[PDB]
Amino acid sequence: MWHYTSINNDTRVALDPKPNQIRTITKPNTVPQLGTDYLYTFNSQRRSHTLRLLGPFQYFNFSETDRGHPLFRLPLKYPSKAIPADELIDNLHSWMRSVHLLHVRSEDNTLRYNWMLGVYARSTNYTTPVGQLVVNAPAILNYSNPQDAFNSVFVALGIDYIDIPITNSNIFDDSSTPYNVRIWHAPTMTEVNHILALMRKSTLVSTHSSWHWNVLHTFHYRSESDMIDHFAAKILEDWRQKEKLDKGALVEADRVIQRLIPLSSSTYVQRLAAIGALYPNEFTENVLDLSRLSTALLQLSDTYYQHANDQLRRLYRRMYNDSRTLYMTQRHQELLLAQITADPNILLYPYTYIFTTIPTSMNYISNTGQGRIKHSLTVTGATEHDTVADIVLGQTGEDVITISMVEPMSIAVEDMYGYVLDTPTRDIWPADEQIEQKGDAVALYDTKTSRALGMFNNTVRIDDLLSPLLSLVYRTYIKGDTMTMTQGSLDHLTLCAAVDSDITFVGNRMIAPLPEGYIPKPMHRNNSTMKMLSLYVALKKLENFATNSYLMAPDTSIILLGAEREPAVNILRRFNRNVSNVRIIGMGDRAVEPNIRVRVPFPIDKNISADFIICDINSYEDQSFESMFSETISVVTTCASAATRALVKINHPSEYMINSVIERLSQLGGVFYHTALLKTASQNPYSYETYIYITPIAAAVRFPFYSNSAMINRYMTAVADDEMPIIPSIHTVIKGHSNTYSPGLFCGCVDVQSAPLALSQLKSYCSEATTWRVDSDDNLVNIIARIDPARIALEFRTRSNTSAYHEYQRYVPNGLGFKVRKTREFRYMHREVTFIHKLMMYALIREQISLTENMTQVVSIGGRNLADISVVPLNMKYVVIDPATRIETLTQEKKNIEVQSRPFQFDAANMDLENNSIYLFIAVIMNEPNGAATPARMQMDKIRNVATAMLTRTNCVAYISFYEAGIITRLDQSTAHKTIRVEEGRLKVANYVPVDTLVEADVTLMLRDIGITHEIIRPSTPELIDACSNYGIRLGSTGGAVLDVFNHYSPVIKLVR
Amino acid sequence: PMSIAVEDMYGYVLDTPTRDIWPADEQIEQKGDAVALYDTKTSRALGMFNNTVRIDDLLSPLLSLVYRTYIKGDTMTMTQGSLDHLTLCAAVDSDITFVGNRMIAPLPEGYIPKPMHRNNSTMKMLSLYVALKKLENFATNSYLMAPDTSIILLGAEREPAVNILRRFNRNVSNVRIIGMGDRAVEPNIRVRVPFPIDKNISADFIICDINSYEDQSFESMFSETISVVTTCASAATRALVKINHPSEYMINSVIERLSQLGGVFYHTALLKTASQNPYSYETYIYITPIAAAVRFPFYSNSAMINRYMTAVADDEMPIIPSIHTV
Amino acid sequence: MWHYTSINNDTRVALDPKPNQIRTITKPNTVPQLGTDYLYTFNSQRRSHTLRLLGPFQYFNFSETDRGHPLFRLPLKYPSKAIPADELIDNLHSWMRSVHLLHVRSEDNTLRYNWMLGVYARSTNYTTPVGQLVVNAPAILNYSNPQDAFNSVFVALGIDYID
Amino acid sequence: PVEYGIFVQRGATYTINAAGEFEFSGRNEKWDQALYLSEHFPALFSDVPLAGANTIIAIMRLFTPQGFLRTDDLAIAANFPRASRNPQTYIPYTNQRGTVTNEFASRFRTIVATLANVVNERAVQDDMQKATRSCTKQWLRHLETQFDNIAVAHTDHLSVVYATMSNFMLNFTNNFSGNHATFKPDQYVITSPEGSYKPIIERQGETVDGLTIIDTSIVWPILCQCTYPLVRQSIMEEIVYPDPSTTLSQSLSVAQVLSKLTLPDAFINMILSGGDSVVMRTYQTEAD
Amino acid sequence: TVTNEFASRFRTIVATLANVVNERAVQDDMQKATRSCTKQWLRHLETQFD
Amino acid sequence: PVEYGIFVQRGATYTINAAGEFEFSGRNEKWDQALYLSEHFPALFSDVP
Ligand SMILES: C[S@@+](CC[C@H](N)C(=O)[O-])C[C@H]1O[C@@H](n2cnc3c(N)ncnc32)[C@H](O)[C@@H]1O
Repeated sequence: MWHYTSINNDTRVALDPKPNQIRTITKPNTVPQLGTDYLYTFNSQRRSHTLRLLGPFQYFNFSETDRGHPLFRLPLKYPSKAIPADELIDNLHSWMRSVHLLHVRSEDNTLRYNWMLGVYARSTNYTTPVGQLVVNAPAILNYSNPQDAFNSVFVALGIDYIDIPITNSNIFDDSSTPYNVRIWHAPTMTEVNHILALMRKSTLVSTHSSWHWNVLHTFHYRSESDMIDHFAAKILEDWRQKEKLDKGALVEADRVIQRLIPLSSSTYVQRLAAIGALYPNEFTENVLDLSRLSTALLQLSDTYYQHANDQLRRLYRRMYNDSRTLYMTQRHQELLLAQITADPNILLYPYTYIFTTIPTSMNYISNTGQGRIKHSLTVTGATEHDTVADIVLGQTGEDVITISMVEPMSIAVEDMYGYVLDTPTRDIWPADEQIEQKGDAVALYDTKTSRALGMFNNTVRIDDLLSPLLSLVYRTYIKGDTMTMTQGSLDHLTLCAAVDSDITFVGNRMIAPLPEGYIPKPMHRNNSTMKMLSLYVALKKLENFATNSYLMAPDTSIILLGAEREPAVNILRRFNRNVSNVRIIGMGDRAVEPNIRVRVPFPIDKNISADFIICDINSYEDQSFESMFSETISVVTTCASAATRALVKINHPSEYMINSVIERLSQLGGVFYHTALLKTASQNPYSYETYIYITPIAAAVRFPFYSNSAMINRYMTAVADDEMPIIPSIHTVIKGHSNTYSPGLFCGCVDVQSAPLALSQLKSYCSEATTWRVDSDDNLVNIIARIDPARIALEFRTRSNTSAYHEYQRYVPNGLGFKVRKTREFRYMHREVTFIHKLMMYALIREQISLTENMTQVVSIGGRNLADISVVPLNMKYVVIDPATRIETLTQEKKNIEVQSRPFQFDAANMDLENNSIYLFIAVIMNEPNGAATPARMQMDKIRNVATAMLTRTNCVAYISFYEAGIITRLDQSTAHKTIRVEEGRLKVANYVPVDTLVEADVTLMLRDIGITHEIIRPSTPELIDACSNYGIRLGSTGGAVLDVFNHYSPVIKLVR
Repeated sequence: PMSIAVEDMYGYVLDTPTRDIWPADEQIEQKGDAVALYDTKTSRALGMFNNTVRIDDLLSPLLSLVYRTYIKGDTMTMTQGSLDHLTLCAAVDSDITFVGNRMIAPLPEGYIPKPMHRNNSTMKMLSLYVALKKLENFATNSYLMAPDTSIILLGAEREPAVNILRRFNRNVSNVRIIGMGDRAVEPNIRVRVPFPIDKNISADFIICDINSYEDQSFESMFSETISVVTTCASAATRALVKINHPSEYMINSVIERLSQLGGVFYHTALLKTASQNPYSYETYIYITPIAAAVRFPFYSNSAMINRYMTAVADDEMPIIPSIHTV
Repeated sequence: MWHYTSINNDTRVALDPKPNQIRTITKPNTVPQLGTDYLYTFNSQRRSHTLRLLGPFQYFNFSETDRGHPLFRLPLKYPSKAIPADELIDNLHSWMRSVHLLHVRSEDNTLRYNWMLGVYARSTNYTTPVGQLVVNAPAILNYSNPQDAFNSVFVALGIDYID
Repeated sequence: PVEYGIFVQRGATYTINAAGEFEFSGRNEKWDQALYLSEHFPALFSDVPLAGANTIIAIMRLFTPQGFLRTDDLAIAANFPRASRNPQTYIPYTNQRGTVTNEFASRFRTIVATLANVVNERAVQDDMQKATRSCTKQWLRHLETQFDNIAVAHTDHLSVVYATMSNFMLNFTNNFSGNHATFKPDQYVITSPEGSYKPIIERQGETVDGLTIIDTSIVWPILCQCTYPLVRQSIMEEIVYPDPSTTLSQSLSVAQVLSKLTLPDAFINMILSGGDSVVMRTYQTEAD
Repeated sequence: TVTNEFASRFRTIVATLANVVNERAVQDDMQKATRSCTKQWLRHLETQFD
Repeated sequence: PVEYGIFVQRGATYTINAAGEFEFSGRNEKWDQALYLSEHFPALFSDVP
């Protein structure tokens, strides 16, 4: 694999036809075809038509009579649409028929036409001395030995050389030629040594290391810029060739060193050649913007010289001084010795300098194509920044990047219609309990809910999340892209909600095509509209479970109370336009017709009635607690007396409020109603305003009352705020290893040279940080970074400031990205519900870990790749016992970490519990290390053994998470099975096997028979506000729906001694 | 260039382990063969063939023909999730809508989509995805991702694979398709091996395809590939990690490592995709825990391994096809 | 919940691009798109064509040479049917390519182009004293601190204000 | 007006960056000759295609030269003075002995094809009578044939005179590479450390007995009232080949006069070349 | 400017006015010569304004 | 103009405190020779960078 292997051959001599072929090489009979005769592309954005001919024709100088042909006039038939094949094909057939090369057919088997000379002869209408030489003796063009082909012309003309102009490979660019080739008399190597030595005295001239037909030729440039672009394209060719030559693959390329030698040139060329011969670039299959190439490579010289060790630097300087030298790797020269041994007559550029050493330097990344980089920065590296200067990110325009308040949802259409109920648990409601909860209600009401929870409630508004999804449903409709969905299906309801017009159906499966003359206006939804739709879906899905069509039953009716319910009634009415006799009434104050406008309490004479009632009445706000209590009571009373099935919103869901509600329904009906506290997925994610489903059933409702229900806990654990909520700041300066920063972001731009340092400093605070350049022209790199508390809780365990800065140096300048288009980041990014749950759990644990005294260390079993670390204070030692945490002992030693990469043993005898240590057991009991589910009895064995080991030690606190069984019966009833879903009775977290669930009473039973003190605890709303504000994460909508049930039903056990 | 059926390109061929135990002397005897085969490189002839008949050049005329029939409107019928659909997703750089489950949405009248841009390792990653859906269950006709499930594709330049995969699964709800690896443009995360210690990637599936750093100690490639398989297995129930240097010692130390991490043995098998380069010895290893204990966990003299082992230092420079005339 | 909470910021200073961006903010290469580059609606009943440009272009005083462009002649191709996207898109692409703001590119990371002043300068064919001030010294449009951006123009022109 | 609008809005002039791409002014502004020495070029002569103003681009593409870039071979053989490292000159037209039709006359005829359609467009837009149109059209055909007549005397007989004149000893600077879009003459100066430099080339306002003022109207007599030896219709006047000795002897006379001219000043400047001096404190750093 | 904005606007004014007078002429069956004359007088004013 | 704006922002004039340090006005004002006999100096000749 070490030696280079290649089948070198002159492709240009190969391209030249035998003389008899010349009459037919124009193919007068057959029509030219793409992918063979030619290829043409319309670069749609640049509005340019590039036509490259193929085969022998690919090198061709057009006669001015050739340019008078229509085929070249074709681009001017446009802008802009691509030339239809049929016009192009036949016009090309016409001009190809037009060309009649002079030649002499011959029966000898060794002759080949001198394609270049004959084409150049014809191109000048044969008035050049080489042209008339072709005319009087066309047989001269024929040749066997490739070199003598031009020799016979030189001797016949008595001239020292010939200058051939070169056409653009694109044949639609009638523009000035960059340069022109000059074939030289040569033929002995010595004549070449002379021609080059003399060539040093000229101006803008360059040669390849080896020449086609074994005849020396030198390019001569009209201007230094044309030279720069040529040298660039060829440096790139030599790199792309070397990249596979080093991989040992066979290479059929024409010459071993495709790089040009600057026989005479400007400084920029000498430097381009010097940096070009060093092969700095890493192999890259990504498409390059070939147009900006020179600039790119010059920037690369500008970087290579800027950061190379002094000996490499001096080597590039030597290279830059002996520009007429051809520097080359030893393997290259070995290949040359091979081809000289094979063909002794061959000419090669003589003035080479072999590299005894291939230089030791990092390969540079280079993707000149579109795409912002999203670096996943590592906490530690080779470089040690003893003290770094502050980096000031120059402020960004919104033209280059915007920052919205909240990330819009990206979700499936079915997901938005996804309710998640909570059934009542307690069997009775003793009179003292009512007082004890009444005080909590009067207090929570008179002293309002947290400003942070309320701000989040009113910041991530659901309409803004849903809108891009609902808007996309609309745009596919009006352009006719949609045409198939079942009637009554949720996608149909979504179409009714995305367009303000009737939806006819030519058949049950096919949508009626949009009438040709018009485009319907987008549907107008208020923020509470989609929630009302999801409550309707919840009602049809609670009336019966298996239903596919959410259409109203015939001869049935429904009412929608509450302000501004008009869009809901419109989408509902038009959704049910097909079903016969479907009344859909509307009600509420501020309600335009069709909706009745009425105020709460409803007028005493009025007697509303339906099969269904989606009450959604808002609180009047400015009132006594006695007032909101009596008002909501009468609202539920009226909502229940009229409908067999109901779904009334509760603005202030105190345990006392809801239990007094069930007490009221029992007071009215005798037999208890079957209530459940629903929470729609289309409802605002942070809203605590849960709904209560209500329906009488023939069976008596055992356990009618709620207590400690998750829907209620969303409202109860919310309390008066201690301080004003954190507002996502966007700081620009990057201090090195400085702890102080607000939650938020790190937007800015900085010069590409100081860019690696920027990421080398940025790593201290940010788990990842996207970076890009507007263009190859731009000297700056735009940079965005979220500030994650976990990484800050990792990098700040010690004063050490290691970083992968040396690797980041390779990305400069082209390895950092490019994106002319705007990017829109968000002050609040989306994340999955389970990750947020782990954040609330880590906050619930971390804010207790601070209050405790004496315990030196945190042993977090199951803390994969230090996920648990945000819990741990910077002074504390941290130990992980996960047989999946990869070990770098340098990082263990660096951040005061210790990691035992063995499975933790749950047996009581071998357990190594210790005094004054905090044992974290977060979601580890549920799974074996390989990922197989642990049976519930085995989990009981795990908690039993851990409490048993904990009985015999001081200052030990354990936090063992467990999924409760009671969630299953919840999730089986609810539709929002996204991410968290029941399967075979086992709860399934995303990216996990379903895991069997423990019973809580059994857990407290084993924990009380063990006799150890214990506290069931679950993260609360303040924890949610803490995590979502601190990380910059925003709640998902379906995630917001599922999150309360998911959180209350995975309690953490807190053992303590 | 290859001339082949579209289904043929998605065609993995595994090799299950045979030996029931791994005695300590055998590890030394294979360790010498590994250190020797690594420090003294593989044959220049096998490597030249490995790098001459590149798979992209073979596949291209087939993949290009799939494209040309599309833009002229000649194609219009294929089932969703079918391998021909994946091939269309791989032959065209645009979204593929379906007016029905059987009928392709007609190309919009005003435009022709640009040809899809594949790097040489793209099609191999696609075939490994097909291998994963076909190893998760055998009879499947649609290779679409299951709803509310995710997958990650480690390794440099995995972008075209993630694009074709994402657009292939545009219809299925909630289908995350993450990307990773050094030199990786967005959507793909750019990260270097070893993965950062804080980072905690996770999915139902992991098609690892990490390349060797080449300029390193054998101890280095051993520890690095070991940590790569460790991370690749801890995150996914099902995995398909590439082994650049499949010595019997390497792979058996890999199974030894998985037993060292999980207790119970993983059900490994050495897969080799049909869309992989024909001469490459870089076989993949499928990895999945099972409730049953894995009897005969270890490999020896397996064909996938023999492709690498019987390769040795070349005696002479490989024959290069001359074209003589007389 | 009682105290007001807000992230106040000057949206107009935010809208202004860095100077290197100015050559490409006209986007000569890429075709403009609805919902981003612009939004246009045909109020079918009023038979009126409302076209609002977006981004930095949303605040722009057209030169009388700019009004001579076909893109502004588009509503008069009608009444009444809404302008087909393809005519509007490309005409907008033409006029957007037509605008060449004077500026000086700079490697500093803190500069932003004075979008308003440069657009107003161009709009009068640079015969206003602020306009010729932009012509002889385009680098003056560049600024870091938002306030001094207009100050440097006031001091340079010796004038008490600008309309 | 619309074509000109888009045009002049692109910029009246442009420069060439180190990248080599043209960058336009974006700013209407009359050209003045001072600009000729700078990095600027006039925009009409740029030949960068511009959308919506293609007609101006075509008419400007009527201005592209038909000649070629001859190497000043004989002058180099004779070692005549030459400021360029590779002397070259642009001949206005190639010789075309063989063809049935002069390529030069053909191109001029296509030029009058374009120009005639431009004048017909302009006439119909401006409601002109058909007769006056017939008259301009006929005058145009007339020029086309007159050009067809003199085209030989140019391509075949003036071209040689431009080539031998290209070789003369005194024509030392390069004049034109034949590419209008990127041409800029090399600008040597006589720099001095002890003074301001003197450009060899500047707008000094020495019109040289009126020589530097250019009457383009000279094309009219040349096309339409001057016979050439090569075009008899056929007297066959014998061609004159001038004795080299006359132009040679005046060239040489100019040269010797020039050297002998510089001589006395150049001698004293050599004597005093070391005489320029700088004031210099010498601080002492030793006891003695 | 290379061109007075005032003269430019007057020229577009005479563009509109000239097309209005050509419309009026062709509707009223006028001879082409008298049309050439009004059109020429219009161009004449355009340059005088210039 | 820009360099001008910075300079005049420093002040068109200055005094010289007992330390000898210059103290610029921060203010633009037209000079008058009424100032020649006072503490103030034209700032253009401060020769302070
Ligand atoms: C729940 S998972 C990691 C998720 C973790 N909560 C986090 O924040 O990233 C727990 C990990 O601990 C390891 N593990 C599982 N069971 C274990 C056990 N019984 N003893 C020690 N480690 C175990 C597994 O490798 C598993 O990946």
